[PDB]
Amino acid sequence: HHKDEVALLAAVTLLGVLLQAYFSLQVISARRAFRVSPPLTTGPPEFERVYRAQVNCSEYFPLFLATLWVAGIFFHEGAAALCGLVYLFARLRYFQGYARSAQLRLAPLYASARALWLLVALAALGLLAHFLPAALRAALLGRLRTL
Amino acid sequence: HHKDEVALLAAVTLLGVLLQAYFSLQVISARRAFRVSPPLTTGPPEFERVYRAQVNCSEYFPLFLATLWVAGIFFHEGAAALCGLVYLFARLRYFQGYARSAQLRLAPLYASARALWLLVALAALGLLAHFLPAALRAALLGRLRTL
Amino acid sequence: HHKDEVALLAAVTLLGVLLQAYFSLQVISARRAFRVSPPLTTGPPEFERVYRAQVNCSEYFPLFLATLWVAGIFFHEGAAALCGLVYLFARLRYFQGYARSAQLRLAPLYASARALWLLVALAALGLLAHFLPAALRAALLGRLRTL
Ligand SMILES: CCCCCCSC[C@H](NC(=O)CC[C@H]([NH3+])C(=O)O)C(=O)NCC(=O)O
Ligand SMILES: CCCCCCSC[C@H](NC(=O)CC[C@H]([NH3+])C(=O)O)C(=O)NCC(=O)O
Ligand SMILES: CCCCCCSC[C@H](NC(=O)CC[C@H]([NH3+])C(=O)O)C(=O)NCC(=O)O
Ligand SMILES: CCCCCC/C=C/CCCCCCCC(=O)O
Ligand SMILES: CCCCCC/C=C/CCCCCCCC(=O)O
Ligand SMILES: CCCCCC/C=C/CCCCCCCC(=O)O
Ligand code: NI
Repeated sequence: HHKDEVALLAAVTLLGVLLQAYFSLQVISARRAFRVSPPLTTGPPEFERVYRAQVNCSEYFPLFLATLWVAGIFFHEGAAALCGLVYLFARLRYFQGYARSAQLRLAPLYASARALWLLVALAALGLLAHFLPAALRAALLGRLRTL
Repeated sequence: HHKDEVALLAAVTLLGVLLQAYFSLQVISARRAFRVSPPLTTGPPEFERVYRAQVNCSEYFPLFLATLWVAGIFFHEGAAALCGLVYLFARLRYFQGYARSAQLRLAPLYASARALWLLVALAALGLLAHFLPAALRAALLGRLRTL
Repeated sequence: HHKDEVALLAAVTLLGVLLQAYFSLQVISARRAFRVSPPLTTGPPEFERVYRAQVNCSEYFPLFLATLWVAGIFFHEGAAALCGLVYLFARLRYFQGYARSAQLRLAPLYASARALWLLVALAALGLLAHFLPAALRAALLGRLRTL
């Protein structure tokens, strides 16, 4: 089985799902507190901030998953998982901040982006490591060629 | 190949994609019926309900995929696929209900959430089964130690 | 390792992540240019068009990933990757068009949908190829039976 090579990625993934669920329930709770009934996603500022925090997190969640898995498979499982943990924690802080004030969402936002780009960089390096040698070899061989 | 261990997950996944596509085309059709042109996502209640049904389904679709795959790999492929089928059916009913009335979206919504949490629980149990024995052993060994 | 069987899918995936990130930064830039501060996602038409382009791309991005991977695993890795590249290029053109005018988003939109349905069709054929023979055999055997 290849379960062993991906269990941490799977665990972080599940943690991310749980965190998103948490955000969703928080939005339903703001819908009750500030009396906003579906459909319609406009209301008091505090509701709009909670709603909006949830929407942004939802929009970024697939980016996180894709890169987490690519980085974890092509670069290193543990590093990718760590960045994922930091990312998710950063996102929890983003949601809480935004819920209190637009400005307080900002620090954890930046933290979440650094973690996410790190995941990207690891994904990119891992892919580069996979493709670049064969390509260079093929290029040298074609030059060779001469002969 | 590991295709055999994941083909049902892949089939349910594809079914989910198809269902989302269906939702999208239904939104374009409500855009024509109630005369709402892009951008701008406000209009009559019925349009806002169709739009909103589609948006919620879209937001939950990655949660579904992640857990489906984790549950299917770490717990049991068939069970995970079944829950996925129920989930997707529940989501189809959610979209149809919401399209008719906000209140009629509610029963299939609850059905979709139960299926989704079941997927989560299976994912969680499977991950627990993978990590917990090695951890307990390591802990016992460290205690041993004495000696 | 099975890295070799999926590296192109992973590369296209990473490219898609990068493209989404690009869209996000473009939205932040329209937020500055046309003075729209979070929360609140209403403003001048040009902002609403950029915002909306980003939202639609985000909503379709998981559909793309799912089908890309299924098609790439069950049908053919290279074909799936190609369709993915075309899709993503089409999406870049969609975002740029929409940013200039609602009508100019339309041609690349259609291009993106054709590529996406092609991915779907490849996913479907690959799954059909996997499941249909065993099913037919089982059915013939049950007929046999007689005897
Ligand atoms: C992993 C298990 C998931 C747990 C599901 C609990 S239900 C919560 C879910 N809440 C949300 O999506 C919040 C955001 C949503 N965009 C909204 O505006 O209501 C919902 O169905 N909201 C809208 C609705 O009531 O239809
Ligand atoms: C799996 C194959 C997918 C089939 C694609 C068909 S195109 C439909 C697609 N429709 C939607 O996304 C509906 C919801 C969207 N949020 C909206 O408000 O228009 C679209 O491009 N909508 C907005 C637009 O016209 O740009
Ligand atoms: C792969 C690496 C990703 C790079 C991240 C850069 S930050 C950009 C990000 N921008 C967006 O999401 C744009 C769309 C968003 N829906 C919005 O309305 O602001 C954001 O956090 N927007 C809202 C906010 O400022 O909180
Ligand atoms: C859409 C999100 C991305 C999904 C990608 C996951 C696909 C994984 C398939 C290959 C895994 C093979 C085992 C790992 C090999 C290794 O660690 O080198
Ligand atoms: C982002 C969504 C999650 C993607 C996860 C899929 C990754 C799968 C890689 C490993 C698969 C190896 C074969 C299955 C082994 C088994 O059934 O025990
Ligand atoms: C949610 C997005 C879909 C994730 C699916 C990826 C799962 C891949 C697991 C199996 C991969 C095994 C190696 C490939 C085998 C082959 O090419 O035939
Ligand atoms: Ni293998």
